[PDB]
Amino acid sequence: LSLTNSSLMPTLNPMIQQLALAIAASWQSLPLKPYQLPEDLGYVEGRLEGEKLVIENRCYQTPQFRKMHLELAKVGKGLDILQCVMFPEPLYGLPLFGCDIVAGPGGVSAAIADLSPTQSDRQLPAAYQKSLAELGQPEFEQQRELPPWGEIFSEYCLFIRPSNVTEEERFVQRVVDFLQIHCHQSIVAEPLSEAQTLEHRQGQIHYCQQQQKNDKTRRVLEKAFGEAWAERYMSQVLFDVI
Ligand SMILES: C=CC1=C(C)/C(=C/c2[nH]c(/C=C3N=C(/C=C4\NC(=O)C(C)=C4C=C)C(C)=C\3CCC(=O)O)c(CCC(=O)O)c2C)NC1=O
Repeated sequence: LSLTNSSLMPTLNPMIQQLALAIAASWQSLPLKPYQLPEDLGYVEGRLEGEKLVIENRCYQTPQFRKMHLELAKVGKGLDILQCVMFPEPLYGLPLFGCDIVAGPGGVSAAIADLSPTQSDRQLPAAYQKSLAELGQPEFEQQRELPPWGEIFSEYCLFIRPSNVTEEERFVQRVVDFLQIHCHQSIVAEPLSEAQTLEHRQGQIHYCQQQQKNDKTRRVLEKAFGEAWAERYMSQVLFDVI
């Protein structure tokens, strides 16, 4: 988690670097243990007929979070990516923290962050609704509309092209705020009933199945590794259906 031994970090877009540091800082004092990905994956690289894709995978778990996954990636010299999902243990009924950042030489093209629901009513728990409302509406100049599979995201989801450094920093601060809320709620959550645990598990499964519809990720993986590898990666490493 120190990221001090990351080979990608020094070379990534500055907003991605700050967000990776913020996520690692939020996690570093939790009761973590490593989470072994399929084939105990860590670093991976591949190329076919075009650019090389390199990915650093870090993955942890705690009693409240089944899987805490931070990926950093680069395609060639032209494209940097940060992905993070905290998959909740359904027993505690927490939402799914996620973010995705994509940047080119011209700057960040896409910045997405959310606390996504797992309840059948598609609502965040009441305490999250209350704390999120208290943050107020952030202003961003270049909003982007989610694709249809993005129905899984909450009404608090951010999806923008940052317009300037002020917006990059506002976005990172909102992600910090989401993580502060989420980590706090993880302390004040208890084991749920078996029926409720089941309901939350179903919400998480749905989230993973919808994330697998994102062809933006799939094409990048396929161009470097091919169709079969990408399908394994997306279904077994990124968005495993529990
Ligand atoms: C190896 C990993 C990985 C790759 C290759 C990847 C690529 C990637 N994700 C993107 C978009 C996106 N990414 C997401 C969201 C997410 N995506 C997620 O993995 C998570 C957890 C969320 C949300 C919490 C959304 C909503 C888009 C826009 C999709 C679209 O425009 O169709 C884009 C398009 C950027 C743009 O339109 O400006 C690329 C190239 N993202 C990655 O994470």
